[PDB]
Amino acid sequence: MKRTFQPSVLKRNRSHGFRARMATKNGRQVLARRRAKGRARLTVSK
Amino acid sequence: AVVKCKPTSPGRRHVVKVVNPELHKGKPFAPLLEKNSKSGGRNNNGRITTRHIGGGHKQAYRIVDFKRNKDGIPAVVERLEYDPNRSANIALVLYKDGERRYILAPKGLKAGDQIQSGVDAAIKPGNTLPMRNIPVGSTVHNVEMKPGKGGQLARSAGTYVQIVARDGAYVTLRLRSGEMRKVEADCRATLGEVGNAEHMLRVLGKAGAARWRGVRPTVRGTAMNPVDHPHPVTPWGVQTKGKKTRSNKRTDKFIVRRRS
RNA sequence: AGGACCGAACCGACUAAUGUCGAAAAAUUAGCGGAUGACUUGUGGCUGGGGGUGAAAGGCCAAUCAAACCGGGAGAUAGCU
RNA sequence: GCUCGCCGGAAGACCAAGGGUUCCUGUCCAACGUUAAUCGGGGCAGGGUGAGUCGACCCCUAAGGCGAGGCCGAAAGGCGUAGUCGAUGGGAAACAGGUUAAUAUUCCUGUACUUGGUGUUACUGCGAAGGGGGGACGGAGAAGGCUAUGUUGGCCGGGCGACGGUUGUCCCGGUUUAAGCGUGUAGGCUGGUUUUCCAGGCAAAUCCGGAAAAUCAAGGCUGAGGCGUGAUGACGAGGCACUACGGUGCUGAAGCAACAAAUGCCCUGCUUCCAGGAAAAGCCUCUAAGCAUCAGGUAACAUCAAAUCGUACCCCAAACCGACACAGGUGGUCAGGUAGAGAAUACCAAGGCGCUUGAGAGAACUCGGGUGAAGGAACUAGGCAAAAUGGUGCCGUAACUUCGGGAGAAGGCACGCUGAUAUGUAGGUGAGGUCCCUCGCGGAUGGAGCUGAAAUCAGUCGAAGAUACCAGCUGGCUGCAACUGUUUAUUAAAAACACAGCACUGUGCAAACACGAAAGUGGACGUAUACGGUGUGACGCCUGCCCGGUGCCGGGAGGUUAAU
RNA sequence: AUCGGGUAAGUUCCGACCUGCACGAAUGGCGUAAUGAUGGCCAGGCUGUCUCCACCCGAGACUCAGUGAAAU
RNA sequence: CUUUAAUGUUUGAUGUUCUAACGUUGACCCGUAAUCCGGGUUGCGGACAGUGUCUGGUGGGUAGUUUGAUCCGGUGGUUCUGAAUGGAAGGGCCAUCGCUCAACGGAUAAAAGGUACUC
Repeated sequence: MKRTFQPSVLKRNRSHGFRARMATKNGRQVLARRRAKGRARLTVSK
Repeated sequence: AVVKCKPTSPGRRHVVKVVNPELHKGKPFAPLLEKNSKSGGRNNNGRITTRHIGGGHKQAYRIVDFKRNKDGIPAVVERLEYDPNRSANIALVLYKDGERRYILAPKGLKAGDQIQSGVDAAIKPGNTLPMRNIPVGSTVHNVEMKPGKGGQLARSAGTYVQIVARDGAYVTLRLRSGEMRKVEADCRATLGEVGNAEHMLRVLGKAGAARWRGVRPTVRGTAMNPVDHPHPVTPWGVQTKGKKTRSNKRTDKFIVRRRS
């Protein structure tokens, strides 16, 4: 069978990238929470 | 013409085709074409507002002129073409000045026929004339409710309306639905009845015809679970099967008689 | 010409066997139905939770669905173990 | 190193996506490899990815996203115009050989090509977010020309050979050469030249479109392949001299003809079908504003530049997704020889592997198979599973039927090899010579040569000649459903769901209906032959009675009836 | 969804009647060619399904060497 | 004052007509290389439609639940008190009355079923 996760860099970036998140305020709030938690990997990117 | 296919197999046993030998067997007129992206029943919100719509073969929109603003310009019918968007065949019309357009083809129209729009037009089929000039008791198609609107009544194949009464600046039209409507005299209309009146004879044969014509399968209410469907009422709870949904109170002044 | 016929790739799993702390959190062998379409597939998007989609099984919604997951009310309440 | 076995429409070679150095060398077995390991996709060090011609990048755009003003909404925010993004598409260009342990269409050798800037020369009107053409398109199907490719023959170099014969009609290997350039053919499309005029192409126009005429009947566009140059160059079997014995250098003969032939090109071609089959940009052309002693454009020459990013490695797998070095899944391209209708099947070439535990013995029992005395379903919920037929050609094929089907019904006979018909037939292809030629890739005769079924007779060996793999069991009765098809991913594939048809009902178009606090959308750039809902489910007979209760429609006689 | 056929033997199946608990005419009734990985029955062949199992070929099972879990 | 009538007044229900509010998903022009939107002209309806508050009816479509006691008080008498003073309303004191609210120590004034999809 084919598992749920089929990697695709373009789709991953466009669905969870910084620009995609910040296009809306909710993603900006998520980024703010991530920064407050101090995660080194703020988002998914190369 | 109407033909019945031999029962060489199921799916052709009951097929009845409507063949029009004089239709153009070639590419359409590119300048008047326009792309028509299918919607699949979705709206701006992307949800299915109307069901049973989807799939189908790609079809390019034909820019069919209905207002017929070319007044006093005689034109010749070059040929007839099939319009997937309309149930009736279209006609290519070339004017004297050297401009081509698409018009609704009435029953008595063929290649090489002469047409003329505007108030100064004859009574031959295909001409456009206001109901004030048109004699009472005549058959017209592609009628307008407002001057310059373009035409909204009797646009399908073999569809026509009857001019019954002339009350001053208004005219009474009996429609194919048995409805009497009052329309302003300044509006435009086309004489004759739309062509390809044999549209009923087609039966589509099998599921695939409807599937690729742009209709998806319909699921009966009984087969649906109580959560999905109320099961006579509509899926949204409205009592169908003999309940009037006409609530306008704005155009009722133009309503003379309701269907019977 | 054929939602035609037999049958490869492809799609799915109708039967039997093995596999249930297995090679696999539904797998493998031979048979099996379609195989020019109402077929399938690569890519990119749209439809987001009392909602989406559904040729409609209460089916699917990231191995979880008669109401997903994540954080909060919340140390909800439990005459019960 | 030599044997034995497997894949070979792959278990081979390229890639796309996905990984991020796993790629090569040196060095070690601390931990990993389900055992050992000197080995490795393990540990440490070094090296490795060269682009105007590949792709990304960049111009345009579909689905779709954002969205200046604007509409709407308590706020957040939702819709959307102009615009901007968005390849899954359209746009300019390279081929052959050689080389490292790792790069090559990037490096070297040879021959080229494409886009712009600058300068010279000779001419000339240029000039757009604007107009016109093209770009620019569906399904199915047949033929012809070809080609990649393979077979044979001639030619070249070698061999005559350890178990009988093999200088002979014998055996082994090669017999390759691109892009570009010129000729432009098979084929396909279209009638051209000139003049005059027109409220059409949201202004104009020499451009398109339309209307008139005079003239010829040919011209114009597209177009695979082949032919010469590219190329007396590279490559090339084999031999020769040294080997850190892995390997390096020199040399180098022939490099042709016929046949067959593709899913690949002519072919976005041609013939038919209704389901009527993207858009924009580059590209050619016309002018508006503005300038026309300029600027700008055309044609030839010389020169400059074409930047930046990835270029290793795996890519049906040990490297990607499955927690694994996992019997699972993963898109495209090339894909040969014999038999075979076939990309099936049996064995092989090229190329790649023997799948990371084995050595003994051959107990019961388990897993997958082979055989079997006699019966042949007597075992079993149930012919579950097993067993059996299975192909080509010829004869023949019932009941019913919507006349198509049932049907490959059922049921009967020949299939091997050799000679003759025929020192290989029919058929296909087809040289040289001869004759014409509107003179070359032109047309007739001719059959050289090559390829080559099918059928009859006769003979012949075997128990069996569709001798292997591949390869329907058959008929009758009968309920269901018209049929094809889809469904509970991961126990239920069905009588269930769906379906073309049928009937009712609603909707007059700012239509009904649905998403929406509203805007605005789908319906529909459709409109009563149209769309939504309901019920049944082809076709024939049909669909009988009932309006009391609940809905729906219409009514207003008379009573009740809130806000006010 | 009682009588006869099929077997020597038939609560299944087929055909005939209706004593239709509780079929019935578009939540449709009656037949229907063809179709079905659809439910059931019968007949011809076939055979290890069985009378009744017997032997053989490969991997386990057993012994040795190296590594080396589990539920409880 | 009972009974009538021309005249000027408050006016409303209804009918015909008109445009100036209002709609125009009708047409033309501009912002604008613009199917959005706004503005200028005109035609079409027009005090209709539509919207805002209140209100009658329908409304498993949706949402929360179920499967003489009590509160309320009817009347009385009692100046006990009565929220600045004085009254009144509302409470308190004595009597009586309205429910087999009988599930009769009565949990709400107001509540029926299925789950084999279940937890």
